[PDB]
Amino acid sequence: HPETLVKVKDAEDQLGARVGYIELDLNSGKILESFRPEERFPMMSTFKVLLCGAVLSRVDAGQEQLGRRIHYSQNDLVEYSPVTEKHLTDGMTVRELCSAAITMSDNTAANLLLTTIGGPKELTAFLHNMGDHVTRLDRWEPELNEAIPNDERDTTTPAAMATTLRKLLTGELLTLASRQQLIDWMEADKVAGPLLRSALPAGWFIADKSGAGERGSRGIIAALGPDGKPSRIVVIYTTGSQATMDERNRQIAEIGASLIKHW
Ligand SMILES: O=C(Cc1cccs1)N[C@H](B(O)O)c1cccc(C(=O)O)c1
Ligand SMILES: O=C(Cc1cccs1)N[C@H](B(O)O)c1cccc(C(=O)O)c1
Repeated sequence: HPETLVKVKDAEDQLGARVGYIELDLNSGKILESFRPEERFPMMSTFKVLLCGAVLSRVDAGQEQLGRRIHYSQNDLVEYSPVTEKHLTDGMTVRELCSAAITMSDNTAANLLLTTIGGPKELTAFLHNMGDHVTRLDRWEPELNEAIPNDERDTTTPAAMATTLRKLLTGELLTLASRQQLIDWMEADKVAGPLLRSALPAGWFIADKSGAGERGSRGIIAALGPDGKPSRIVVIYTTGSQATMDERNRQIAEIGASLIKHW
């Protein structure tokens, strides 16, 4: 909607940095609204949803099992691993790892899952093999959040990410069961409260994944809609701002308020 675009442009100015935005109809896949849709931005933690989509693809192919248990040591732990740091003795199953990666943005969970598929290069291969020739993961957590200007490593574009997210959640690439599990993990996201969720009215559905990185990078991908079901996909990214986390969160929440108001 025009008013949401106004807010996206406001945000870009107030933050003094680029903001990327796109809104897709979930059923048709058509672009409803956009700003800098083809420009690159660091994915940050939003890649974790793509990673679990690759894992679910392997589950569908019989090459992986959600109940398989993965053991690891203190040597595998990296920063921001609130869930995995509590399970060094018992380990965690693949589904528990996807749940921790998506709902808590657990970094070690993401690295362990990347190991199951062969690393960043194999996640990029998975993306290329499903039609996304733009998105690329090059590094592991936490280095993938470096966000060096003009560096294309670990980046996506709002349009490629929204298109890929839609493919993972709808269609046939993944089985009905896997599509439902992926969106259920996103619905249970626990760490994106200050973003789109802050402006969400009671009764609305939201399945999301946020991201934060160096050099003011911040973003979120989501499937949301009124009456408890999603009907649109929204992707928002920004990088380069000197603004505080609170201000970057507020700008994204205000884009959300506009999206909701003019739905
Ligand atoms: O671990 C990091 C690195 C940094 C997070 C904040 C400044 S640098 N980022 C991940 B993810 O974007 O790669 C992360 C960790 C915890 C919460 C979030 C979030 O989405 O808020 C994101
Ligand atoms: O070196 C950087 C790179 C960054 C880009 C976005 C957040 S930090 N920023 C410094 B700083 O936060 O110490 C900075 C501070 C004030 C103004 C500028 C500028 O580029 O004008 C740059």
